[PDB]
Amino acid sequence: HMTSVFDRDDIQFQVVVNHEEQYSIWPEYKEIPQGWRAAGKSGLKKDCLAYIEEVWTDMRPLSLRQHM
Amino acid sequence: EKLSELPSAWSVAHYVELTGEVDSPLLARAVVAGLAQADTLRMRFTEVWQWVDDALTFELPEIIDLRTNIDPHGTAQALMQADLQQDLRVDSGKPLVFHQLIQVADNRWYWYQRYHHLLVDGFSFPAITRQIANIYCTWLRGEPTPASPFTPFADVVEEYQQYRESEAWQRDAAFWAEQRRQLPPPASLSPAPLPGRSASADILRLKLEFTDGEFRQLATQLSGVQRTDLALALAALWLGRLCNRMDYAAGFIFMRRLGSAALTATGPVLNVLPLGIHIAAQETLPELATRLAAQLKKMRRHQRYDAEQIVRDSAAGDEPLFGPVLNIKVFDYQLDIPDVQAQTHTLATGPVNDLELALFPDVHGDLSIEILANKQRYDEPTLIQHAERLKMLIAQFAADPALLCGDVDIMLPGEYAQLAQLNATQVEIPETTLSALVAEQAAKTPDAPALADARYLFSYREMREQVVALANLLRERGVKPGDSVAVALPRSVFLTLALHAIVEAGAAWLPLDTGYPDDRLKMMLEDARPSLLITTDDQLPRFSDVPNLTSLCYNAPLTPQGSAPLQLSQPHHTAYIIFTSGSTGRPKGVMVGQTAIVNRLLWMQNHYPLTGEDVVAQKTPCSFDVSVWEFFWPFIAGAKLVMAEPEAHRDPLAMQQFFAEYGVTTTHFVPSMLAAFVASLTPQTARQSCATLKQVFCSGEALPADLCREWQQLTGAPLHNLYGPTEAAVDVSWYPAFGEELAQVRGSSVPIGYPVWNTGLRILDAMMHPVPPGVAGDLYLTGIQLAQGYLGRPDLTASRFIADPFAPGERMYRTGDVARWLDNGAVEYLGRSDDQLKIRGQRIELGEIDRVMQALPDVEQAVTHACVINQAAATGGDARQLVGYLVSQSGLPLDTSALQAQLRETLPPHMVPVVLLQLPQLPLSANGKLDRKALPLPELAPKAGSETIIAAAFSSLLGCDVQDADADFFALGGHSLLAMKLAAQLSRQVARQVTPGQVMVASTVAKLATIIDRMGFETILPLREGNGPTLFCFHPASGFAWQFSVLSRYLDPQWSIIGIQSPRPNGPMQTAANLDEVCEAHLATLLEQQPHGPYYLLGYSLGGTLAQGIAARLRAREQVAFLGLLDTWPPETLDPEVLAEINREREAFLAAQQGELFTTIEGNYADAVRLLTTAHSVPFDGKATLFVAERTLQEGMSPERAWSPWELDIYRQDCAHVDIISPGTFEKIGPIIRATLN
Ligand SMILES: *P(=O)(O)OCC(C)(C)[C@@H](O)C(=O)NCCC(=O)NCCS[C@@H](CS(=O)(=O)NC[C@H]1O[C@@H](n2cnc3c(N)ncnc32)[C@H](O)[C@@H]1O)[C@@H](N)CO
Repeated sequence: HMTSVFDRDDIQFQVVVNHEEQYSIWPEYKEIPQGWRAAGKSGLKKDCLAYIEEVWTDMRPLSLRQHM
Repeated sequence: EKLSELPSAWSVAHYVELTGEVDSPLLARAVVAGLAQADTLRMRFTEVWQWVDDALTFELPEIIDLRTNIDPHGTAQALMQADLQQDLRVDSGKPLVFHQLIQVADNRWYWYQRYHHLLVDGFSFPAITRQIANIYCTWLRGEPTPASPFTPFADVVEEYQQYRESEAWQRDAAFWAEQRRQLPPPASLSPAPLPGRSASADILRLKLEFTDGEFRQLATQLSGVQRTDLALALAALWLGRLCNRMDYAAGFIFMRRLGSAALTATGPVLNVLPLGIHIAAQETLPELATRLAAQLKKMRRHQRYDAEQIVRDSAAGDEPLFGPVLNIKVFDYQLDIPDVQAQTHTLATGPVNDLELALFPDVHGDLSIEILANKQRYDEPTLIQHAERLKMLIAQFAADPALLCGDVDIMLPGEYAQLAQLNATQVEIPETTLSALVAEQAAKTPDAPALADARYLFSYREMREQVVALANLLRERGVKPGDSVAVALPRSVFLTLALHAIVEAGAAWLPLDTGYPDDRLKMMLEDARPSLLITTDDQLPRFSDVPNLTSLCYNAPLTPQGSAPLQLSQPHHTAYIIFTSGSTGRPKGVMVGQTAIVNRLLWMQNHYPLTGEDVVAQKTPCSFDVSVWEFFWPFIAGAKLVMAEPEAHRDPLAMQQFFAEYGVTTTHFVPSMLAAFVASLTPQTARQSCATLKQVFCSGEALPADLCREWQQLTGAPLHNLYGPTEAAVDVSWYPAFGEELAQVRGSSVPIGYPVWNTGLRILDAMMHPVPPGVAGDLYLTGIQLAQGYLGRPDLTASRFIADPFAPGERMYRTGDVARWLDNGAVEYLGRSDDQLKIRGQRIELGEIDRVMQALPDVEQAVTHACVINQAAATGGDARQLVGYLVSQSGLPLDTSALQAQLRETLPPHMVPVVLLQLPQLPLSANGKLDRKALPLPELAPKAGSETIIAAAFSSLLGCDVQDADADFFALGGHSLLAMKLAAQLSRQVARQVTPGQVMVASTVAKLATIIDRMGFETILPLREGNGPTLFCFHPASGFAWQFSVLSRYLDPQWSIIGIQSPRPNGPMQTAANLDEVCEAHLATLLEQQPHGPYYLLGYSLGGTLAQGIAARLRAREQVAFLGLLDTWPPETLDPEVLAEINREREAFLAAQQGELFTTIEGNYADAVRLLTTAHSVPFDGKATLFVAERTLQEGMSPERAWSPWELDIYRQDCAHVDIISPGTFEKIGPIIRATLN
């Protein structure tokens, strides 16, 4: 009966990006993990997810894009 | 007469150490007088009646002089313990008080005191002690006896009765009712369940003073925060963080009496009341301390309300309201007697349920704590450890008072080292693919057996030829490296070949389950957009509707053209795509790369090595990722893989016959299917089938330890527990499920164990912080084995694949599994944090089913609930079934049958609720949180001659007497596992063979009786449809060429086997009274198979006559390169013994088949002898091949001279005329035939 934070919509997340340009959500009250940077989006969970939906277009990792 | 049950016998004991000149007799008389003053100390219980007897008397305390003892102190301790170890009789007619004066030195005394727990508590006994001391000193000054300050027993029950009838009683009762209404469940620092009322009076006491000075700095930084509330906030956060729970019910010590009424009282005062605690991860420490201080401030106005009353109104248990209890109070033990120092030592405070934590901040600003723990639930070093956690807990806030309650770290420096050791799985693997490994192993052992089924058997070279060929065909159909190929194929060699070929062309394979509805499949294909679909000719009409989808029918081998690898596969390519149920929208596909599954298979080959003697089974459907290590792992070790029959993975008996047939050494099981399999096992069947098993693996469910011990005793085959989601390339963690590690498992489930190669396990809390051992937390997966992501869905990917705080730049997969790590570092599966369920190994999201059902017409809301419909249907395994509860928007009946049949067109078969129930209103309870315990269970007619036994079997397995036919077996509580045992039962109760799949496709009495009560019976029997040359097999006296089924395995895979036979309804054997009308009738079918080209023929008995008789008939026309004869004799040799031989052929033919309208067999034997008595033979100018049974008749003119006027070569095996066609002889004849046909 944990009910994880990522499953809760009552909390507000923020969009983070690594070096491979892979997007993810992260709790706003927590420090952004090392090797990750904010993409300029925060707020409600479904909102951040809907943002990621349109921003993340090429699912390939960055290092495999030039080889493609 | 106010009590029912008799109170317990535990007591409160202590002793006061008096260093100074003490007059012992006067002190004893002062004890008597002080005890006499308080009228509540004299109290007894008659049984039950709890009442005060004013006629009781007190005796002078015993004065022991231990100064002459070798160890006065230890002997005094032994005395006080000797009185304390004895239980106290409650029903005695004597006072329950005991005092004793012990002298250990000329100036030192131990003043032992003991009371029954209903007389005094930890707060009120120093009042009695202080009054005795007051009498003592007063008499030492020459003044008379002071009066009694203690409130008499009448005034306290008058006051209490006032409070009971007061207007504050109802107000407090309502307050605590609302409090226990919003009261969260209790927590505990001990993983063991919360017992409730405890019997052990022997507890563990631990006093610890923090000299770090951290609390003084934290308190001097927070000036406005009262030190008690600050230390209490620290304790609350400490408890919540150590238990990984933000909301938990602790206990707090209040007082039922206040002011002087508490200081002049003798009876119990302290009142432990329930305290709900909510930790906020965003709050600072002052906010928690403030909110908690206001909470206690509100609780203190109602603290006069007794706690046993809160239990009373609520009550049956068993779990208590709160585990731990926090004490901030300080008890004043000091007393002033001239020229003598008094120190009160504690001996017995009574039993503790779980844990008592008392906090004492001093006037200097530092912090001391007193821990009272249950000796059965705790031990001292662990308490020291938790205290250290609290120490660094305080230090962190002292250094940074702006620290959030969520960012605080409670893990010790050594545990991080443990986690660093356990997750250090770095193993350097080569950059490679599946095709490169398979090609390498094939280059190692080309002539070794690799792939096989009931018809085909490939060596590694032949298999690689077929893989390369099919890959080139796929490439000719436009399948480029990086594409996807959907697969809808029954279980045969061509499924394996298909997957290997798909990988060979640089593509990924998309397994399709044809049992799913067309809508879901079309959705999947619209998402994946595959380049090609590999299926059979009969399943193509299903996919003729799918737009923009090229198809391909692959059921036969192709002409081999090289075995060289194409080298088109790259490590960054997707290997396989497997769709799983989504909790939000349409199902999501899991893209698993090549390097991931390479690491998985290479690890599985290192940790569980396989050799060429090993035989791996193909039991797992292609729609499950487990099958991935069945399709490839045997081919990277040189082992052999064998296909099972379709839907034989649901039949335990078929698994027994399969294992026994191929000598399987390696297989897989789902714990539910393992239980259903050992349920079919008897020790002799286990030693007749499971004797070849050297390695068995279980994954997908929590693995019961009892099932593992039962499997160990019944078989002895090593069992292994594996764990992983689909998004982690099959399995991530491993653990031995047999022998020593199994015998040490204390829990009910075998741990999921330790991580594989280049993979890491991370059990975090709600704050993304790692949890200490024994504490449940959310499970997260790291490493090279993670999936590439969800296909074409960035949102679900970014939601489920998150950032990794302990590995910079790397990602981390949120399983939703709740787990914890043990003292041996092994991870133990505990449960789920979401609505996802694993029903008999099947991954099912309840949210999808809910959304689909509430998308139905005229449905306000619908709820899916998995439950055991019939409790008598639980023999082991997962007996849960899906039940849907619907409510109509209009209030009108919903017609649940049509709604279920409508659900079958969207959801997979196993995700469709077996029962849909309509409710007037969805059963809520308190806050509208949907009470699932209020959800009712579904309630538990021809019945003709044969189906009466079916109803009897239903009534046997379900325990419910079934009078009505047309009754669904599943809606009555049945499920897959029980349907297996049903199939066995009916199979022994009916001459026909009953399979559980027939129960699946038709679940009723009438339907099961309807079905219960292949290639064809036509002239052409397609034994094996190949491509190249064709070997024609002629029918024996039975008229059926079925017995050649076991020949197709030994022949070269390019060959075709078409058996000719006699379908008695207008068949050649009966329409001919001349035994050449049939030898020339078969030319009408043989010449319309292959008109030209050489001919390859084989016959047995009568079929051999028909072999030579056609051989010369074709030699008078093309050529016959091979004509085999199986113990065939010329008709010139109505004889008496040949009828016995024919009778043996018939007997062994029909007795080898347990199943009517097949009496045509008995006809084709009649028509045989009627035709056999008319002699017919032709010298046959060509040559042929002959196999002779050595144990047959005499006459040394045996075929070498008997067939001489008809060139030939003879092979001699030891068998009868009947056994020459048996599989045991074909184990030699087969290879000979193939070597002859080369
Ligand atoms: P009836 O029509 O109900 O017939 C019943 C039978 C048994 C015939 C039928 O259901 C059947 O054939 N079932 C086979 C089902 C099967 O093989 N499923 C695949 C196994 S799980 C798979 C990944 S998964 O995402 O599908 N499941 C992952 C999920 O499972 C839990 N889990 C895995 N391993 C666990 C262990 N060792 N302990 C506890 N829980 C475990 C996790 O919660 C995880 O999230 C494989 N990757 C598993 O190896």
